[PDB]
Amino acid sequence: LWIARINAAARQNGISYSKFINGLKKASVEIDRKILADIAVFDKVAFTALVEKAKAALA
Amino acid sequence: MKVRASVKKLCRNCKIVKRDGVIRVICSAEPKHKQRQG
Amino acid sequence: SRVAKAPVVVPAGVDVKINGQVITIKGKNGELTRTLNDAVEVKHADNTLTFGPRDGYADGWAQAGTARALLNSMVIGVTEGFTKKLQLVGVGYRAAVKGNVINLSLGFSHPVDHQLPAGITAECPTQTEIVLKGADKQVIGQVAADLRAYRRPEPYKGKGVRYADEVVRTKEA
Amino acid sequence: MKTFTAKPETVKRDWYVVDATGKTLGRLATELARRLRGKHKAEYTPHVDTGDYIIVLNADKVAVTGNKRTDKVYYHHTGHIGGIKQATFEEMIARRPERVIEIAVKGMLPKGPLGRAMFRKLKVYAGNEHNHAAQQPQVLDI
Amino acid sequence: MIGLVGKKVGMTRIFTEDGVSIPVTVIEVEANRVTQVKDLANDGYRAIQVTTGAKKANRVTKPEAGHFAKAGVEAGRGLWEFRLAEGEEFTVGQSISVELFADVKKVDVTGTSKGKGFAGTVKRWNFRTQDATHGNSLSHRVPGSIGQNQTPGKVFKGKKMAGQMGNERVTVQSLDVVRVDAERNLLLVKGAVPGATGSDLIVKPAVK
RNA sequence: GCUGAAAGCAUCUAAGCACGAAACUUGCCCCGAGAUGAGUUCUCCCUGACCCUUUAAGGGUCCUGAAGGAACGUUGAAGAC
RNA sequence: GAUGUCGGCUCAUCACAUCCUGGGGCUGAAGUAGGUCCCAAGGGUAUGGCUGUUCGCCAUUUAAAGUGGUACGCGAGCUGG
RNA sequence: GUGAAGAGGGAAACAACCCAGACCGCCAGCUAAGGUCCCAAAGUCAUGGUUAAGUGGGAAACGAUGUGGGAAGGCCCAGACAGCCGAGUCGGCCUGCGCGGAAGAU
Repeated sequence: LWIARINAAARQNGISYSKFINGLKKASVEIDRKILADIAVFDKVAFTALVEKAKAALA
Repeated sequence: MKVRASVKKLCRNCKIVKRDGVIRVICSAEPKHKQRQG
Repeated sequence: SRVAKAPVVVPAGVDVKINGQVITIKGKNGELTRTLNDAVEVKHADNTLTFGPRDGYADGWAQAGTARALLNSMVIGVTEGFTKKLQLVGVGYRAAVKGNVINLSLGFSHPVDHQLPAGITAECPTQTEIVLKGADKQVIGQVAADLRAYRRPEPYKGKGVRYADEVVRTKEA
Repeated sequence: MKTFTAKPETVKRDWYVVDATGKTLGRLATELARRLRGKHKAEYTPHVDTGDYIIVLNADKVAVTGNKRTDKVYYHHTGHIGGIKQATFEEMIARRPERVIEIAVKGMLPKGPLGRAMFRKLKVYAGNEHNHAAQQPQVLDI
Repeated sequence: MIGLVGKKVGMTRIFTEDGVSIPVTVIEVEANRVTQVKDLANDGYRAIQVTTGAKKANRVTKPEAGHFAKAGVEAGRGLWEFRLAEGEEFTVGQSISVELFADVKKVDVTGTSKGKGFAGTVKRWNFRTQDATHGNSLSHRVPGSIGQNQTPGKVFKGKKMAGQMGNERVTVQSLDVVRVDAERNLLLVKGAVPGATGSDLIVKPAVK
């Protein structure tokens, strides 16, 4: 369930689940999927910040 | 018509054609040479 | 290819119009319109039409050849025309013409009437000869075949309806 | 803490309108089913309905590849002994153009009461007009 | 075209001057009054509704009374509908009489058949009877076998069994018209038609 | 079968056009909106006052009882009931 | 610590490797009648003498008297040769 | 070697096949076999080729100018191959993917 929700949230900012996870791994963030889904549902500014961090790491 | 798994040229006036996925032999001299593969 | 590499001359007294793939030709004997396949490009320079393949299709040259032949036939027919001849063999067989209807008597117990389409004329020199005139090659051929279909030539005597220049083989009992 | 779960008494839903002219049947049906089920929202919940209402226009102008216009066969059985019947894609388009898209989408949805309730939010027409102007649908490009 | 609604009277015969007897059925056809006209814009098809007969006032409800009063006709004993072909027209309040069949040759007749109640297989479906002697044990008019075995292990839909017979709709096709009498409101056809004495019949021009 | 290239000829086919069977879809007869996707058309009937609270598709008292239906009786060429 | 079994009667349902009717190609196919191969499952496809017989021989009919699967269909449906 | 006397994941359902040997609890993470359009978790990812048969998603001897790749030969601007002038034409060998042979009973 957590993974499905994270996919839905990431494709709205313009990336897919696999690339997003790879970017977080390369940026050295260690937040887990439970907390990521919580933030995806209850706080969207922070999720956009995280997605930008992942994109910058992948660039 | 002759229905066979082996169709060949039987004289010098025979021609081999392919129509709608089927191989056929047509002759302008002998009506007995008409063949159809099936 | 080798047939698509020979331009078609457009003699004096005929008119051509091209819109995308729809081509129209007019002349002293009538008018004819056609739509070409979406792989051929046709160009009118000064006095001839040239045919070639587009880019992105795997069978351009065959389509070009077909288009060349079709347009050549169109040009010929819009000035000169096309004619066909039919002959009748047998005892009691006969034909006649009224308006655009051909009446045939061919040994049946009921009459046979054939209605010609638009653009084809028929005449009967003798009681056992038919001559068709027109401007469309395919239509003339189809009408001739339909007329022949009623009674095909038989192998033992040769009776029936035949083309003027057809060789009909025969065999013995 | 415990994970969030949606509640059917408070869920938002929107109205969309789509055109089907010159589109591939399966590649349209995938998106239609995805949005009917509601997999594009972060509030997705397996046992709740969180989808949208979709209108489809011009259903008799869908496209297929290959020789499928003459070779795709639909079967069914009547319940009497010997009663097996079949139709072709062309005959279906001539008689009942909406059933093509309807069957295609129905095959891709969950089997059960919830899926049967999901199917009720799809509205298919064979032309270019509809009578749902009071719901103010938005144009969706797929 | 359109048809009429009639009542079955009985059966008799007609003698011709050259010595032939013709069995006939007598139908009483009174005036048919137009009550409603249905068109494409409002309803979606083209038809007329008609009534015939009489009914006592104390057995007509208010809805029926209003429906009749709108058209301006009296109360009959029923309402029937007929479809219209292209090029036909009628107006509310019009009356149609038996002279509509003046130049018709064959008709089709529809009615309700007589009732026979619960029936068996010998009578309902023409099953054969088993032997009356030679050791038979309580199985004289019984149906026999009704299936095969473990494959398929059931009974097929549509099997022939016992049950209700009669009392349903039936049509008879292409009956000759022997006479049309307008003064006495009579139509004489040749043959037999479904129903009993005193029943309602629908008569139409032949379709084949 | 007609017109026609790939393959300067030929070819019913690759692009186009025409015929062809008691088999398929209709045309004939019967059922059919529980078709939960529960459809359409015509006609008929109902036009009163108060209270309470936790205030809402809320509970109660008095006055009123239409259109129509059911029940009972005499019954049917309708019926096991 | 039980799955009743040969033929016959009553009642059927499916496949096509087609007995009749429908559409075609070749013939050492003049006509009428024939031989061989391709398409086609809508409908229809005997009564008697002998024998427990399925078969089979015989007498007289018919457009024709098809070949197979269904616990060698069918005994909580019949008979008991 | 496994089952017998062995649970978990995969092969649609499938003791004996593939991965892997369950002391108890957790709404933490990484991988194996197998997979990433929807039923149903994860690439409608990137570059270069082949197939037109729904081949992929049943089956042989044999038959055929289907369509890609390769190494060699014969004839020809001295005019060749086709038909009645002007640029090529003929037949064998090896090889990748497809086409016919292909008829059954709820």
